[PDB]
Amino acid sequence: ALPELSKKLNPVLGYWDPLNLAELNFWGAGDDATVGFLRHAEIKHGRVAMAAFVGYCVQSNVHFPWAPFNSIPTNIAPAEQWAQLPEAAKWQIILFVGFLEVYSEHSFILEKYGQKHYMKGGKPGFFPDFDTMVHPVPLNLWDPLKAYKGASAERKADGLLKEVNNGRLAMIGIMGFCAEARVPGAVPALSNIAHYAGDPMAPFAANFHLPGF
Amino acid sequence: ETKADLEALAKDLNPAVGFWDPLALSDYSFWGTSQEATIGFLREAEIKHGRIAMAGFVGYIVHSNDIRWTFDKVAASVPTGLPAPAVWDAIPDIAKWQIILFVGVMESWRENKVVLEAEGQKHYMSGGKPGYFPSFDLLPHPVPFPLFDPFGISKRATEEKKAKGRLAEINNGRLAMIGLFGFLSEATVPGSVPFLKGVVPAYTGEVMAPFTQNIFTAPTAL
Amino acid sequence: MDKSGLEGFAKELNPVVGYWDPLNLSNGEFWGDSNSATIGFLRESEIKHGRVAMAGFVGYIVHANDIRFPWDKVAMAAPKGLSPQELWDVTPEAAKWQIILTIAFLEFWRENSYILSKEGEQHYMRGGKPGYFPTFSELPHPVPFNLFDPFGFSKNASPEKKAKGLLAEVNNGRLAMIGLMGFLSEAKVPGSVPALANVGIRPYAGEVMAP
Ligand SMILES: CC(=O)O[C@H]1CC(C)(C)C(=C=C/C(C)=C/C=C/C(C)=C/C=C/C=C(C)/C=C/C=C(\C)C(=O)C[C@@]23O[C@]2(C)C[C@@H](O)CC3(C)C)[C@](C)(O)C1
Ligand SMILES: CC(=O)O[C@H]1CC(C)(C)C(=C=C/C(C)=C/C=C/C(C)=C/C=C/C=C(C)/C=C/C=C(\C)C(=O)C[C@@]23O[C@]2(C)C[C@@H](O)CC3(C)C)[C@](C)(O)C1
Ligand SMILES: CC(=O)O[C@H]1CC(C)(C)C(=C=C/C(C)=C/C=C/C(C)=C/C=C/C=C(C)/C=C/C=C(\C)C(=O)C[C@@]23O[C@]2(C)C[C@@H](O)CC3(C)C)[C@](C)(O)C1
Ligand SMILES: CC(=O)O[C@H]1CC(C)(C)C(=C=C/C(C)=C/C=C/C(C)=C/C=C/C=C(C)/C=C/C=C(\C)C(=O)C[C@@]23O[C@]2(C)C[C@@H](O)CC3(C)C)[C@](C)(O)C1
Ligand SMILES: CC(=O)O[C@H]1CC(C)(C)C(=C=C/C(C)=C/C=C/C(C)=C/C=C/C=C(C)/C=C/C=C(\C)C(=O)C[C@@]23O[C@]2(C)C[C@@H](O)CC3(C)C)[C@](C)(O)C1
Ligand code: KC2
Ligand code: KC2
Ligand code: KC2
Repeated sequence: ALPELSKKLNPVLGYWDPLNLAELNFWGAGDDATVGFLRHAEIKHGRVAMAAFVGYCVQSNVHFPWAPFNSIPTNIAPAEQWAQLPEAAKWQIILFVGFLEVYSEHSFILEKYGQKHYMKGGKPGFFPDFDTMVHPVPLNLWDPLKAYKGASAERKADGLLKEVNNGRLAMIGIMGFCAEARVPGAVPALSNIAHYAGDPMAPFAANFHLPGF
Repeated sequence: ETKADLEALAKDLNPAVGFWDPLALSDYSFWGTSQEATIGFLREAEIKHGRIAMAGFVGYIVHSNDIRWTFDKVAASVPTGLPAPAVWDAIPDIAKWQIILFVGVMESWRENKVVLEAEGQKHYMSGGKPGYFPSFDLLPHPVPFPLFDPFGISKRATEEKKAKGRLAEINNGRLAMIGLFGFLSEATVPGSVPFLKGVVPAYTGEVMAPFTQNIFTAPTAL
Repeated sequence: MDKSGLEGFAKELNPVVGYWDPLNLSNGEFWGDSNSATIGFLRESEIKHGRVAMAGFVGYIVHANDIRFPWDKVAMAAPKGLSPQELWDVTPEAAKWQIILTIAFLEFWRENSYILSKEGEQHYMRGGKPGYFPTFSELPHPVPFNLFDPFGFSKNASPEKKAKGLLAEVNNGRLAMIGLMGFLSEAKVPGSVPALANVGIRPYAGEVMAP
């Protein structure tokens, strides 16, 4: 699937897996499971990177004028804003994304909607609607307003291709932002905004230090 | 009632708006009970809230303009000129607790299977009439009047007039739930209702706080 | 209206220009409706923008000339020599809300398919006449003077005259948006529109689209 998909994404280059990562048999789950996991990982990273790019650009200039967000400046690094955020807010955000992730991982639910797990014939990135949830669920994650629920089939794959490419571009973009943030001059022509000095992969560095470190 | 009955009711309340449930409470099965009973509970809730809100609108106008009873000591004890939300907070808590328990006795009377089936109706969730209130015929002790029409008026009303009146009840309730909350929101949040700026006296307390002293932590006794 | 009819209508609007659609918005499915629906929505949007822009051109002139009624207190009390935007911004907040809420009710009435179907029309996306504002027959209380043509000067007009009038509506509104936005631009960034520079478009120092 990866060869044909790569040619669809960029037919000139065709296929470039220089490290043969598809060939490597991840967790001994089979090459098909490697392909499924890798495609789902690329899509997950692309979605989160696209959102993180837009969110970084927004947070560098605007904050919500109600508390606790009104107290944060916008003239600092967005990573610094996250660092200042209260410990409870950090844990709650991470727990909410954990809910979305474990709901995506729940086999019974996406099986209800007619999908399998991403590494066994599951089309990568089919998030489920919150119908199996217990109490009222007014909206969903994908197509929350049900605007384009009746989309076109060929459009439903052209959009996947565009999503993959835009996700790749956003991966490199958000990481360029983080690079210039924690290392000034890391991305030339980007050294204009924010130079916080701390690890962005430390969700609770401001709160606590894990023992042993 | 069925969802078809709700659609008909909505199209009779407002032909243009029609059935306008965008959150699907009419479809969510409440407590696992059938749609015909969730519709009953939701419709009874709409009627009841509209009732209480219409009464609350008139009462808020009465309290803000200090039209008080002339021959009671509690009203005299409450200071004059207060905001209508504060005219509730300045009362002895024992009177609040008796207003609330009066509503409790009345809403225990209403939902009673025996009284309803003696008078002929059933519960609003059991296919009965939503927004009905049984009279005090099976009461332990005699009492002079019922709640709905303590006097005789509408004892000889046509079913057409009753249907028109129930439609007007639902519509006026929908409007009064918004008018009374406009009063409360302008009182506790100035410049929230744009048209009442400088009309509704301001207020600082919580209108969703019935008793001054917290009953769950430290009540007061008399 | 189908896209062939859209090309035809563009030709009637201007034989020379034709179907100038550089963004191809007509060939689309907004919110997943049909192409005919997208055409209906775009047509209603164009007609409504032209209508509001035509009224806004007249209103901007009328305000810039400080022409105010001889019976009102609010306008007569409001300061004179102001720009139209300053005049709107110093209008009372309640007055602004009544204006916007009546416009809201008119939009609701226009969109309401029950009323259009009672009058033998449909919603514009679902196949119908774009820009038709229904009468007020269905109102709870029987008002006089329906919105379009309250006194009834076009009741006996012919279909051909009406089609010509709709084409004129679209084109005149097309330049009306340009004119009103020229006034707003000249009150904002000076020298945006050269020609008005002599008349002295009353400068305004706020973002109009932020009530
Ligand atoms: C310095 C130098 O020399 O080089 C570089 C260095 C470096 C760091 C790489 C740089 C960078 C950063 C870059 C270029 C970053 C790019 C980021 C990128 C590419 C960000 C995409 C976001 C997309 C989103 C949020 C999509 C939402 C999409 C949504 C919400 C949808 O509605 C989905 C949708 O499918 C539906 C459901 C319906 C369909 O009808 C179609 C649509 C789409 C509507 C520099 C500085 O610029 C230059
Ligand atoms: C800002 C300021 O200063 O002032 C502002 C703020 C302030 C004071 C707050 C204001 C106010 C008043 C407001 C906003 C009041 C809000 C009141 C509100 C929102 C009251 C909910 C009651 C819910 C109940 C009883 C739930 C029962 C729940 C029960 C019994 C259930 O079983 C639930 C159920 O789900 C289960 C468990 C299973 C399902 O199968 C079935 C259902 C769904 C039934 C003002 C006027 O805006 C002014
Ligand atoms: C402003 C001012 O100062 O004005 C002045 C004006 C003026 C005229 C000078 C004055 C006066 C005189 C007035 C106003 C006199 C009023 C007299 C009045 C109103 C006298 C009622 C009697 C009722 C009785 C005995 C009840 C029996 C009750 C019995 C037998 C019952 O068991 C009743 C009951 O059986 C029912 C009905 C039905 C059952 O279900 C329930 C029960 C079993 C409980 C005042 C006071 O000075 C004030
Ligand atoms: C801000 C902006 O821009 O806008 C707005 C915002 C806001 C806040 C909404 C505004 C407001 C005010 C509003 C809309 C207020 C609405 C209030 C409302 C809707 C109040 C109904 C009471 C009904 C009662 C008490 C009925 C009793 C009826 C009873 C007890 C009956 O006897 C019924 C009856 O059937 C019987 C049993 C027998 C029959 O013979 C017939 C009759 C009728 C006798 C403003 C200020 O205007 C501006
Ligand atoms: C060739 C070229 O260059 O482009 C190509 C490509 C491109 C761009 C894709 C194309 C296009 C489309 C175009 C050009 C579209 C333009 C649309 C445009 C320009 C639309 C304006 C609407 C204005 C409204 C609704 C105003 C309301 C105004 C109102 C309600 C008011 O402000 C009222 C008021 O002011 C008064 C009257 C008096 C004051 O006291 C108070 C205020 C201020 C409140 C074309 C056609 O293919 C051509
Ligand atoms: C941060 C969130 C996020 C972003 C920024 C983002 C952007 C883009 C872009 C880029 C501009 C395009 C063009 C695009 C297109 C499509 N997205 Mg997508 N998307 C996000 C999230 C999700 C989720 C959760 C799902 C999803 C889906 C689809 C499908 C459906 C295909 C089908 O069902 O056939 C199509 C066509 C569903 C799916 O399964 O995709 C594999 C699904 O559940 N997306 N998506
Ligand atoms: C403070 C509360 C309150 C208010 C503000 C209020 C307002 C209005 C308005 C508004 C303009 C109209 C037009 C209206 C009309 C009718 N009301 Mg109503 N009403 C209140 C309370 C009660 C109670 C307790 C009952 C009741 C009823 C009826 C019936 C009988 C129908 C039937 O017998 O078929 C009709 C026609 C009885 C019932 O059974 O309603 C289903 C009943 O028990 N109402 N009611
Ligand atoms: C402020 C707003 C406004 C302006 C500035 C404006 C200007 C012009 C001009 C410019 C010189 C012309 C030439 C013109 C012509 C026609 N207008 Mg028009 N119009 C405005 C508003 C409305 C509304 C609300 C309606 C309407 C209509 C018609 C019909 C009827 C056709 C028919 O009955 O078949 C014709 C011929 C009605 C309709 O059906 O429009 C689809 C209708 O409801 N107009 N209109």
